[PDB]
Amino acid sequence: MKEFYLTVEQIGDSIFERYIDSNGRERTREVEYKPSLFAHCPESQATKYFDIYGKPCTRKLFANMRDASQWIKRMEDIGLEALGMDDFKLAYLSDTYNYEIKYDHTKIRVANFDIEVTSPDGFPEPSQAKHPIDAITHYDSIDDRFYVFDLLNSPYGNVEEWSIEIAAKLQEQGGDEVPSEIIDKIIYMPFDNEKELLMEYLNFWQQKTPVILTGWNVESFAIPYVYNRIKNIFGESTAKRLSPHRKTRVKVIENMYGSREIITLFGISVLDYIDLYKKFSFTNQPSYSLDYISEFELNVGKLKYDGPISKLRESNHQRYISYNIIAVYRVLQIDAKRQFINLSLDMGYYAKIQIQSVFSPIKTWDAIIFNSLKEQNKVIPQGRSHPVQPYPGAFVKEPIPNRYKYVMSFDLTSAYPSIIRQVNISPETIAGTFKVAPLHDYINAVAERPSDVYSCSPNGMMYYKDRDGVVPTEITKVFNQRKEHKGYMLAAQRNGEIIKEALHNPNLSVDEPLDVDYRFDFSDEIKEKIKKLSAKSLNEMLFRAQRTEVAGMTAQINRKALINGLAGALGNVWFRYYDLRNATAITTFGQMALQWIERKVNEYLNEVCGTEGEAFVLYGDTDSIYVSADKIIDKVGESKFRDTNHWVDFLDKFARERMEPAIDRGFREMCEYMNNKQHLMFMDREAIAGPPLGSKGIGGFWTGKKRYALNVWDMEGTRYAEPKLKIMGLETQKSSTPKAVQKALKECIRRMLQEGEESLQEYFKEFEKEFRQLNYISIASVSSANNIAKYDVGGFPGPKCPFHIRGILTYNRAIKGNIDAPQVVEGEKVYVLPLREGNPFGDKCIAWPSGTEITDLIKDDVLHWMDYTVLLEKTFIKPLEGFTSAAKLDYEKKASLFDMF
DNA sequence: TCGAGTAAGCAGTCCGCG
DNA sequence: GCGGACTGCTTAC
Ligand SMILES: O=c1ccn([C@H]2C[C@H](O)[C@@H](COP(=O)(O)CP(=O)(O)OP(=O)(O)O)O2)c(=O)[nH]1
Ligand SMILES: [Mg+2]
Ligand SMILES: [Mg+2]
Ligand SMILES: [Mg+2]
Ligand SMILES: [Mg+2]
Ligand SMILES: [Mg+2]
Repeated sequence: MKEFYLTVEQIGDSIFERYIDSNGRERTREVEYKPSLFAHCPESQATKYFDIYGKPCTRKLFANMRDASQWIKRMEDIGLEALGMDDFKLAYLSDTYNYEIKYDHTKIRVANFDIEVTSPDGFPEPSQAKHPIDAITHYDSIDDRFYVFDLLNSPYGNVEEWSIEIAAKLQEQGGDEVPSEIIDKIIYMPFDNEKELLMEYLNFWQQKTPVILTGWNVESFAIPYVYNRIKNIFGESTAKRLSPHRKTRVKVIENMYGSREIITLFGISVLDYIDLYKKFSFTNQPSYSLDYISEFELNVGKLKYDGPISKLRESNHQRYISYNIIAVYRVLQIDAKRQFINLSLDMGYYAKIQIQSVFSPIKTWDAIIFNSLKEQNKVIPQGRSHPVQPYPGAFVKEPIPNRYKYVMSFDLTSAYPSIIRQVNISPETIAGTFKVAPLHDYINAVAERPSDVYSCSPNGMMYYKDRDGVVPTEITKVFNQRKEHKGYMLAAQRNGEIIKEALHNPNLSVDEPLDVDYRFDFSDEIKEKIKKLSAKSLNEMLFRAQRTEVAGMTAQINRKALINGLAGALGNVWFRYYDLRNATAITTFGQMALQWIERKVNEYLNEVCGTEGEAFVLYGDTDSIYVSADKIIDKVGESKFRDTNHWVDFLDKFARERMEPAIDRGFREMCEYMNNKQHLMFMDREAIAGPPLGSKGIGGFWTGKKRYALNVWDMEGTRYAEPKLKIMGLETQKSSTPKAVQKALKECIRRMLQEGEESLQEYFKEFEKEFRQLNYISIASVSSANNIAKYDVGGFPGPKCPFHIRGILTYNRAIKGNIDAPQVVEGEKVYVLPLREGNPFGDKCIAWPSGTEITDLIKDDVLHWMDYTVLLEKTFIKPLEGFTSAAKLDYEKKASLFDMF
């Protein structure tokens, strides 16, 4: 096989690299890498190296990496640009792996671990590590085994060995229900003291050194805990055995208000799964505890135990160890579904970076562009300092608040990367400027044509047309990867709907799910077999289709996030290619494009309908338009349609055959107007929305910008078995809204859009009557909690104290002097409840850590003093009032002259 | 919340508004 | 009571 790196580090004048060799074996080497950097030279000086602008450069070969760094400093002292890749390990990878890396994941050691630490005096601080580590479960991907290190003797209790037989048993048998598929994969090691446990763990770590290290909060908790505990017990040199090069650094992570410490293990790539999840999942969760996330992702029940975790080991060591094992497996189960590790490896190897650098689009793109330029013997510019400056972004159209019955939407494929490619926006393609007219003049095509030579953006910028910039070239490559994976995702989605249809009429038989590839549209043969399958088999197929869809989503959305990150990176001062001319060229062209196509679609629809000056486009945001199709529907008349699917087909056909050619003609004219390199403004039909045929549903509504709901029947080629609500921005979509309230508001919306006013009034009346029975957690608001100290004046709210911070302070007084009570963590999330006047807590609300039951110290007092009235008005009624007045509807029945009967 | 960007919505505090 | 100035939080894109 072709070789590939595992990890790379610079340590002084040496590169330390772990890698897989041509025979598929892991090796390590130390290389005295001689880096090169560059300086501009005279024209007369013969060279093959040129900066991105075509100015000649001489290569400076250094005796070592420290000489190279020192040279960069002196060039600053002199006042001269020092060109080239200043991160030497990135240049090393480029030289050493001068080809597209093809990696084999089966050779990469991926370690997933979790530790347990009993603590009677509060949260065990990883920087202190004053309490014994009493359990470690460490899954190794190469062995496919869970290694369990169990501490039997501790100052906090001596315990008996853990029993695998009881672990496997049902909870209804007094067992722990450790999943049977991992039982044979557990290698259990009890220890009589902590020192033996830790020395054996380090010997194990030496034999099976992680390349990729993950788990849940491993970077902020487990890794610093283990390191500092070992350091405390044995000293530094032993703790540094966690690094294969025996080098570690304490790293300070600084935020807006405060800072924390982590431990960098040189030669390991730590990818904390909580952080992978936050970056790649595109959710915002009320809580990030593993139980919460696991439940959300897998629909697995919460790990039940009695008492606090701090007394769990001594009261039920059996369950304690089982739950530590299950904790490790849950992260693996999430990964099987989300595939964020696979993603990270793909992106990391593509860019040629340390895999942990995937968290940084700036680092990722710097590497990609460096490698691309290096191939043409071009030399990257030095990074420079820039003051942060605000700059303009997208246009969002102000919608008229209303119900909207029939709606069709259109959206530009990868808007910003497409603009980059079309305009040829790049650091080295800047050709000059032209005199700018007001944006509205370009939108209405009355402004003077910017250029007859160069490709233009309405911000005043001009770009070369003879050759693609490096930014268009490289953004294109990742876009095509994105496009491929989106294809698989959509095919999996469409296949899902086929399965859902067949489920309505399943066969009464015993059989098996079909062996198929859900990334491709089902053949007719497959479709026929599907109609003859059982519910059991169909549901299993649905699950597999949906997993395939998720695999596709992960791959596509995060490649889109990567290319969109490059457009944003041009407006970040730390990016090597920061330039506000280029960032604003993108965003200003986007504004023009949207408003241009708005005018074109309006002009076209007025023409087909025979009207004049009427607004068909009701809304748009960044790169989308929402088109009212009432008039298109009315032109044939609702009476002509057999069923809902009939008018959906008609609208689908009208968009593809009439509107999209008009849209394409409109954008081609704009392309020529701007003299752009390549026409790439492609505005695919997204949604077809309206009420069920013959119903009293309203179809959709807007309340304002970025706030709307639609009853969708078809989403870019996916025809739904059951209509799907597309709700954007409304309270049903905010993590701050109580769970039960999200659900109730969504049903209210479903009824509005599908069934009409009376149905909505029926549901509201019922919800208002029963809601006080709802579980307190389901009706608690959620908020992030920053700057708790700032608003704390002697345990009481200071001036301008936010409502949720007020709640935390109320909580803090109520649990004061309890080092056992759960503490609210600065920067994390809390549940929030209003409290009735005259409550014993002495304030109008209380807050407690999100994802958890409130401590039994105060629970039933909270339940007794909950202000359901305020809770209802604030979270449910006020938002519902917003929805209904926008939609010109009433949630409560108005009195009629009929009432006199 | 270490980690590409801007636009913009709503909750809440403080305080004017004769 | 509402709304503007403001902070805080969250979402759409
Ligand atoms: O996090 C973001 C989201 C969007 N955009 C900018 C850049 C985006 O290009 C633009 C529009 O965003 P969408 O329409 O939502 C996604 P796109 O158009 O890229 O790709 P498809 O529509 O799925 O094909 O807004 C960003 O700069 N950052
Ligand atoms: Mg645990
Ligand atoms: Mg788009
Ligand atoms: Mg699309
Ligand atoms: Mg069937
Ligand atoms: Mg969009």
